[PDB]
Amino acid sequence: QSKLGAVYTEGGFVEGVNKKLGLLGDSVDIFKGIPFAAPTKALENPQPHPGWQGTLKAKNFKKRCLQATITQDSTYGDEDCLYLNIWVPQGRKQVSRDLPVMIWIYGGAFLMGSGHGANFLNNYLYDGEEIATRGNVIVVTFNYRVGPLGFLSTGDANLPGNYGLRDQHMAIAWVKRNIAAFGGDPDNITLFGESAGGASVSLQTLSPYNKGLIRRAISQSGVALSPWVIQKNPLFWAKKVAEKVGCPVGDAARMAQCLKVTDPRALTLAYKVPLAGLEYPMLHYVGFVPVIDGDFIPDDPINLYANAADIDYIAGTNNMDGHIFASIDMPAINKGNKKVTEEDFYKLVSEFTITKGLRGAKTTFDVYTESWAQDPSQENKKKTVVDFETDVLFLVPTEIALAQHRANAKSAKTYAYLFSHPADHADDIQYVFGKPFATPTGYRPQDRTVSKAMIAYWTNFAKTGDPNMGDSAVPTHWEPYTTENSGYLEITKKMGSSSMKRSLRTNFLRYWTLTYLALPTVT
Ligand SMILES: [Zn+2]
Ligand SMILES: [Zn+2]
Ligand SMILES: [Zn+2]
Ligand SMILES: [Zn+2]
Ligand SMILES: [Zn+2]
Ligand SMILES: [Zn+2]
Ligand SMILES: [Zn+2]
Ligand SMILES: [Zn+2]
Ligand SMILES: [Zn+2]
Ligand SMILES: [Zn+2]
Ligand SMILES: [Zn+2]
Repeated sequence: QSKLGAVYTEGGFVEGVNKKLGLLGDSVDIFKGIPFAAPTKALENPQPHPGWQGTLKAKNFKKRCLQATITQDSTYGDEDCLYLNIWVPQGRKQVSRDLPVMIWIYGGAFLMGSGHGANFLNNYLYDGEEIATRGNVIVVTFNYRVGPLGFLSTGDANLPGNYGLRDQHMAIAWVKRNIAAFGGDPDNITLFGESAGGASVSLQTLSPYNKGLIRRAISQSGVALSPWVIQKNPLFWAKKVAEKVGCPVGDAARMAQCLKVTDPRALTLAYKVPLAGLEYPMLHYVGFVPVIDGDFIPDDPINLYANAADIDYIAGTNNMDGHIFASIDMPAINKGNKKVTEEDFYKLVSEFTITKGLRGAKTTFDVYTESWAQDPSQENKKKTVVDFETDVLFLVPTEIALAQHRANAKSAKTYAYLFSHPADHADDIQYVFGKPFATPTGYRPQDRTVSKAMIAYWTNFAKTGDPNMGDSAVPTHWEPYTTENSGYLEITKKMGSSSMKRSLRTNFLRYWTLTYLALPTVT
C-alpha cells in the first residue's frame, strides 16, 4: 500500500524493485529496461513495441544503441536498444500520485551515450534516485539512436534523417500515455538534457510532433540554435560513408537503399573524427547530427518558436563550456610552458568567420583581443580562447534562444542561468543529478551545497514552472527572464541576493548579433 508492485502499462504488467531509504518508511521504486518501441531497423523510423504476456521484470539496464567505442576502433550496443528507466519516489504512508515527471535526454555530440551514463565510484551518472527522492518527482531516462545509425541523411525523402530525434519523441509519447499508472501527472512533463541532449530538448519543444505532450523544458549547455546542431550538407557526409563501405554515390536513391542494407557496424565505424592534427576547427567535423527535413524539423529552428509558446523554459550554460573544443583547436591552453600567440588566435578566428572574409576575421580578432594590450599574460590570452569558443558554440546561441522563446511566449515563463564552478569537476551534470550525495566520498561539503540548490530549482520548476516555488527552499530568488531585464541566475557555491545578475557579456552578444551580421558576405 506504500509501494507500487506490478504496474499495468499498455504493453502489459511491469515489475521493478522497491529500495527502502532512510529509517522511517520512505523508499523508491526503480524500473529499468521497459521497451517503448520495437527493435530498430537500420535508418528506418521507430515502430510500436508489441505487448507481452505475464509480468515483465524491469530489473536491469538494457543495451545502448549501436555506437563507436571512444577509441573509435569497435562498436557496442545493439539494434534492440529503445528502452527507458523510471524512478518513482515513495513516502511512508501512501503510494505517490500526480507527481511531476522529468525526462532526461543525454548528450554525447549525437554520436555516443546511453540512459545510464558513465559509471564512477559505483554509481551511474544518470541514476535518477537522488533527484526523484529529494525533489519528489518522477525521473525517466532512455536510449535513442546515435551516430550514422541515428542521423545519416541524404537531405531528401530517400533518407530523411532524424531517426534519433524520432526515438526521443517516441519515449516522450510513451511517458504521456503510461506514466499515470506509475503515479505521474502526464499533463506535467518536463524535459531536461545537456549538451546534445540540451539541444535535443530544444528541438523537441520546437517540433510540431510534440504538440500537447510537453509542459516544460530545461536546456543545459545546448540549444537548437547552436552551430553544431543542424547539418546543412548531409548528402556530403552520406557520400563519405557510402564510399568507405562500398556503396555507389551517383544516384541518391540507389545509394540510400545500399546504405540501408549495409552492416550497421560498418556504417557506424565508416568515419572517425581525427584527434590531431586537424585542418579545420573541431566544429567542422560534427557530421551526423539533426537536419532540417521539412517533417520532424519543418523549418530552420529559429522560425519554430511559436511551437514553444506554452512551454516554460530554462536555458543556461557553463562559464567555461567551450574549453572542450578549445583544447583540441589550440592545445597550448593546457600546456603550461607553451604560448598562445596573436597569430595562433587569428588563424582560429579566421576559420570561424570565413563567410565574412578578411574583414570578419579582423573585427572578431580585434574585439576579443582588446584586453590583450593592458593584460598580455598567457593567462588572459588562454582564457580568451576559451571565452571565444564558449561564446560561439554555447553562450550566443543560448541567449538568442532565450530571446526568441520570450518573444513568442504566451503563457510560458523563461529563465536563464550561468553555472560557475570551481569528466571534469566544472560540469553541471553531476550536481543536477545529486552525485555529491550519492557518492559523497568523492565530493566536499561545498559540492553538496551547490547540488542541493540545483535540485531544488530544477524540481520546483518541474512542479510549478517557478523555480522559486515548490517543495524546496532556494537560496536566491530566480527572476524570470525578459528582454528588458535580461536577467540570469549565477549558480555558485555561495548564493544570495547578488547572485541574480543581468546582461551576460552583452558587448559580445551585440557584436555577434548586430555588428558581425551587418558585414557583407564574401564568396
Ligand atoms: Zn522487446
Ligand atoms: Zn550499459
Ligand atoms: Zn542484435
Ligand atoms: Zn489525480
Ligand atoms: Zn508521434
Ligand atoms: Zn567548416
Ligand atoms: Zn579555412
Ligand atoms: Zn555539461
Ligand atoms: Zn565542461
Ligand atoms: Zn567542487
Ligand atoms: Zn521576482
